[PDB]
Amino acid sequence: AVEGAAFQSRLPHDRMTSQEAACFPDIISGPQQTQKVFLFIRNRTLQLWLDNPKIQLTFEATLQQLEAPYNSDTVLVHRVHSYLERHGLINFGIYKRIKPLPTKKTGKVIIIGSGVSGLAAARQLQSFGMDVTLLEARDRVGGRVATFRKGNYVADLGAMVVTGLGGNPMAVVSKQVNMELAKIKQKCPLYEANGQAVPKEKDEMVEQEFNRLLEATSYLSHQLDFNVLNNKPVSLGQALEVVIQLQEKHVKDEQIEHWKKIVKTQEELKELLNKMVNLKEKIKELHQQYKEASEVKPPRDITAEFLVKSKHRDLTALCKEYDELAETQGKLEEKLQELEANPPSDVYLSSRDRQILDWHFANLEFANATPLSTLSLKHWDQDDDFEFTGSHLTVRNGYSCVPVALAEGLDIKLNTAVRQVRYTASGCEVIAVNTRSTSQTFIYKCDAVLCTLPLGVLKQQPPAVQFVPPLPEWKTSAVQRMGFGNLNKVVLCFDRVFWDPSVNLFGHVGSTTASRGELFLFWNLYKAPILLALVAGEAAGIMENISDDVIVGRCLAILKGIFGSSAVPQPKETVVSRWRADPWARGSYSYVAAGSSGNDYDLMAQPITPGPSIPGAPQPIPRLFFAGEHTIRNYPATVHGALLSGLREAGRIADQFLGA
Amino acid sequence: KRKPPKGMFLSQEDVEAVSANATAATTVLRQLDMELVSVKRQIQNIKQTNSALKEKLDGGIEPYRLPEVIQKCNARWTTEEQLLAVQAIRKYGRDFQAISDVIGNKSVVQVKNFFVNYRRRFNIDEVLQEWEAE
Ligand SMILES: Cc1cc2nc3c(=O)[nH]c(=O)nc-3n(C[C@H](O)[C@H](O)[C@H](O)COP(=O)(O)OP(=O)(O)OC[C@H]3O[C@@H](n4cnc5c(N)ncnc54)[C@H](O)[C@@H]3O)c2cc1C
Ligand SMILES: Cc1ccc(-c2c(-c3ccc(C#N)c(F)c3)nc(N3CCC(N)CC3)c3nccnc23)cc1
Repeated sequence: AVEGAAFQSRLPHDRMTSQEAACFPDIISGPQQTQKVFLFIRNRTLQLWLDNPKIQLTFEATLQQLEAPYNSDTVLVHRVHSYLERHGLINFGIYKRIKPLPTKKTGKVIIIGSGVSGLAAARQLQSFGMDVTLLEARDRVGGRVATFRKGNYVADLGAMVVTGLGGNPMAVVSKQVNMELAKIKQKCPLYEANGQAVPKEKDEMVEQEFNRLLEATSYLSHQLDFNVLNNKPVSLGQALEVVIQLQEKHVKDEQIEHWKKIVKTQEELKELLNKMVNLKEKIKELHQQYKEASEVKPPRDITAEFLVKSKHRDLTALCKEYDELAETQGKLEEKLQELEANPPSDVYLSSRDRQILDWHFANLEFANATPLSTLSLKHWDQDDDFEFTGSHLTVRNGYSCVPVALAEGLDIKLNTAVRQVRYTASGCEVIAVNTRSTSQTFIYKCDAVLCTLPLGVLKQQPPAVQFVPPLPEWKTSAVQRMGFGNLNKVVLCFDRVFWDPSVNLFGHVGSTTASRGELFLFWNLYKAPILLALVAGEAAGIMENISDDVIVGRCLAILKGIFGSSAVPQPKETVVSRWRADPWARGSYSYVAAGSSGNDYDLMAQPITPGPSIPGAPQPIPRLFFAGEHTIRNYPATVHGALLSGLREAGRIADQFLGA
Repeated sequence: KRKPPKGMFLSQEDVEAVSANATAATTVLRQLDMELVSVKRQIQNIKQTNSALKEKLDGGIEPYRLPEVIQKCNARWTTEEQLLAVQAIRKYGRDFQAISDVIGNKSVVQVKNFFVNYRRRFNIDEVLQEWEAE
């Protein structure tokens, strides 16, 4: 009901967020009754916007549809509505405006980059009445949302999945944009060396082992505190080795305990056999002796009779004794025939197995766009608590539709590469050049800069962008500490659909471990006959130094040895992403590197406040603001996270220069 | 967290063991590899030896057993049976089971009986101290 809207906005329906504590200190510290009133007004306003995000939810309309005792306090309602709208929880994206834009504007903001985070801020700021200009190095909007288009071919080289609509702000964007969303059939065959579908029985043992191995590292981390080793911090990959090794050690340990109890039994038998030989020997004599004593025929005295009767008793004693020893020798003889037939597993994982496991690892390198040797063991999964609900979707018609949509109405300067950012007590100048002719230079002066430069660009060892004054250590160190990963695609365009049209994805299992990322996964998502080949893990970095033709070579091979050397045409069109080489990206997206933590994401997001111009003038206003995928702790490395960070900075900038 | 997945093994102990240096891993694994071959070949050995001992038993104890009649237990001590007795007491001491098996028609009952009925004129005390000399 109303409680569903809170969930769709990533908010608890039943308590107040620490954000809200900050703007409604009255409420949070007050009567629990009013808190419930607040929460209901909040939840109901959210519901109203969410139920029709195609048009602006004015304060009028909100109080109108408020019922019961709640439209009683109209100042409280106007408060809640404004809070929601400043922070971008309602009237965000592309809506029809009701109250039209301010005639005269207030403040000026330069936004660096028109990726989704830049664009989202730009729209918010513009709807708050500010003057917004975006500077974009590329000749297109969208940044790392990059759709390839030619004829009817269409293929995302950047973001391509909406990872669930439950609580995803792109839920709202897709209601607002012609966004053609398609469920992903989440079954995926695996094809090996010479080209053989992996038996389903196998696929599932390895997958189950993969997952068991992950939980193992989590226990290895949280329970045993296996987090520092040799003064460096432990990576996920390190911990995976250590877990795998310990499983091999335990396999050997069991073979030892087994054969070691075969030998204990073999030595028990031996001890018995000996008693039994030295009874056969002892009995042999007793026979001879009894036989000789029987040679003395029975006209015989009593000592001679005692020696016949004695040797006889003696002889049948040693005879029972040896018979019980030869039943004990039969119980032993079979206990040992069983152990010889109950041998623990010969291996932990076979070679065929460990290469299928290596594909499940490449799948994990692909999601986190980086080698598992770089991910923090302790923190690599720290955003997992915040997963959306529902199926994962692809954008059938190209994700670029979203940026292009957001860009409508905005002042976007393309082919403008920012070079230096200057921020002072009085304001800022951004210096940019024309990417076509390097020499043509531009000076933009503004009240505030929103930096949405990719983490990979901010990381560039010889700076691609100079900050004046330089960013403080707390910010640069966060920048050095987290990872910016990599992940590339091959797009294959054909005349005839020759794959199985009912399968969305399917795998290729690498020969070696090193090459587990190399073209390990294939996507069929689009109308046209298009196939996408991912290059994940350590392959991505390397495959970029290989010509386009070789890459598509290796590609058509893999497909031929899977579909038949004859069903596989040449491709009409090929593209090969190279994100690490792209100078407006320098990689694909961020990842919590070993030694980092989601705390660095928050450091990324703190605004910078220049010092006073005149000595002893009061401490200024903050002037440099950061948004972007790498600035949002709970949703890094996604589009919704970019968008959220844009909405965040917009509200914060407006709170600063227009007051709250 | 909590306790490791079921069937993974991750003792504290082990982890320092495979981490404390760079090849401490493929060492602890190689030394177990060998302690295996070691124990396997010492099974090959006790098998060869047990196989030989088995040859020396071929025949069992078959041409060596003697039937053990019946002798329905009586109760009169014939002069023969007393003389067997006193000789069994010198060969066996108190193994009243063997002593009854030698005599044949006396059971551990009268064997214990006799021991004190005749204890005097068969100088049974002296006889037993002879067996104790052992
Ligand atoms: C291969 C790949 C696949 C992905 N797949 C998915 C997916 O399936 N789902 C998902 O949710 N997310 C996905 N992502 C992540 C998502 O694409 C990004 O997190 C998000 O689009 C980036 O938004 P941003 O606004 O922070 O940065 P960007 O979109 O990179 O925007 C930054 C902008 O700044 C510009 N710029 C750089 N330097 C300068 C300069 N000197 N002057 C001016 N402008 C400059 C850049 O050209 C760019 O336009 C993927 C990313 C990659 C690389
Ligand atoms: C079929 C399928 C495959 C992968 C995912 C997936 C992705 C993903 C999707 C598409 C592309 C492309 N092209 C891509 F590159 C990454 N990204 C995930 N991450 C990024 C790191 C962040 N820390 C947390 C969210 C993620 N997380 C959990 C589960 N599935 C995913 C979803 C569906």
